[PDB]
Amino acid sequence: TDIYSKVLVTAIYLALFVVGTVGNGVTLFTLARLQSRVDYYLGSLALSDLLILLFALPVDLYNFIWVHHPWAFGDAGCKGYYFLREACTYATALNVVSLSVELYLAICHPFKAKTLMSRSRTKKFISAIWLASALLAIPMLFTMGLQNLGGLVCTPIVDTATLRVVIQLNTFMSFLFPMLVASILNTVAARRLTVMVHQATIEPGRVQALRRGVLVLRAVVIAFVVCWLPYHVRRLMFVYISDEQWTTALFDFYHYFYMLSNALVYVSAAINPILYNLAEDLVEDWEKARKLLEAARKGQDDEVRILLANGADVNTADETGFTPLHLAAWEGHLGIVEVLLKNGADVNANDERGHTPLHLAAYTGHLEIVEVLLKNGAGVNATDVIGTAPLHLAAMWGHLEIVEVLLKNGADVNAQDKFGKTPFDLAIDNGNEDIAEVLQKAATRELEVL
Ligand SMILES: COc1cccc(OC)c1-c1cc(C(=O)N[C@@H](CC(C)C)C(=O)O)nn1-c1ccnc2cc(Cl)ccc12
Repeated sequence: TDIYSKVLVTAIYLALFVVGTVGNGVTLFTLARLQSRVDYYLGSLALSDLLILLFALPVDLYNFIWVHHPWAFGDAGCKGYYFLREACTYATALNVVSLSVELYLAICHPFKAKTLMSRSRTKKFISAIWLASALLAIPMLFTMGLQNLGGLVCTPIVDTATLRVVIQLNTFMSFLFPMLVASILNTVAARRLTVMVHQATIEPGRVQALRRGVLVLRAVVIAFVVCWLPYHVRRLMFVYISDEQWTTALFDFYHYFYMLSNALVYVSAAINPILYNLAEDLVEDWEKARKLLEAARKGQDDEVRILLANGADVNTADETGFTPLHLAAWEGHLGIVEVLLKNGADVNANDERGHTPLHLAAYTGHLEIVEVLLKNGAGVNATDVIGTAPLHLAAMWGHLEIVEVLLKNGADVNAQDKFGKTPFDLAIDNGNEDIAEVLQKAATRELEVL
């Protein structure tokens, strides 16, 4: 009797329909063309959420919101509707949990993630989820059916006791237990993730990727719970409210509660593509980073420029804490080092061992890179865990030209390490007598000031 309510809902239903159908459609079309196991889950969700908007929404809108009396889809359409709706609630829920499980494993079992996780395994698993959802939905073919009360309505055809149990079961199996598992695992994953963040002078890329996964998956569960709790609460209310005590106050309440509860289920399907965006955006950033470290190590000068331009993180590191700049200098790719520092690479970055790019540049003995790094404000007197300054390494491996370069930029010749050895001492040890003379005079000059 409140027509505005129905009209307002129609607008929102159509809005969620037209966009949500197109959104999930495009997501499936896009995916059709290592971590391609993510895509399978996002494809699984897209499919489940598409089917709800395409088949469930329009039937719901027509024969539950507007036209109450005559059921326009017959006995098959009645049974099918409730089957395909329940199948898709299960699939979506089970997929969302599988997602939080895969993240949890990736975080809390890195060793297992490498071995256990495989494309073939995921394909077989997703097939089981859909099949599990389909089997658990069969009861809806027998529990729901047409009744005449012209007066043809898609109402339960079993006794309330039976109906209360099948739905009570579905609510546990396709929400409560799923969300329980998910929420817990995500919290355990969040607790475990903060351990690995505490290890940080490294800043690993894989950690940063997982860090984001937790944030995305936190949103997915909070989003799923708020969207699906009202729906499940209403269906539980309906089974226990099946007595003919329907006061006009209860009618009014349920009328709006039905509209709102179902609208949020369609919202949950219409936001599904946003998750795809958040996932692909996260995975692409992770992929760009790996490629940047690979290209920097490899020396693919052309690739580096591309990656940086598209938005690859210049200050990424591997498990050990080596940034692309670190590797570029180590492999002696002057052209790359110049590009990285141009795009804003951290000149004073350290690995686990405490080695700045300048350490590795001195070790190898690439004069041109050293001069570049120092121009960009490198730490001349930067020491590692052993206590080795770059001059120590330059002197030890006999790079007299680098030794002169460093001292020019204000290198401390008097610096010592854990073994107490100065660069001059390391030159004498290694037998770089020519370099030692340069350091010998350097120390004597400083004494003259005092
Ligand atoms: C058009 O719907 C009916 C027509 C005649 C009799 C009816 O109830 C016996 C129903 C019916 C069914 C439902 C309902 O919520 N059904 C559940 C069934 C499940 C518990 C299995 C669902 O689809 O989630 N709700 N529901 C409704 C009853 C009364 N007012 C309603 C107002 C609206 Cl806007 C929607 C459904 C209503």
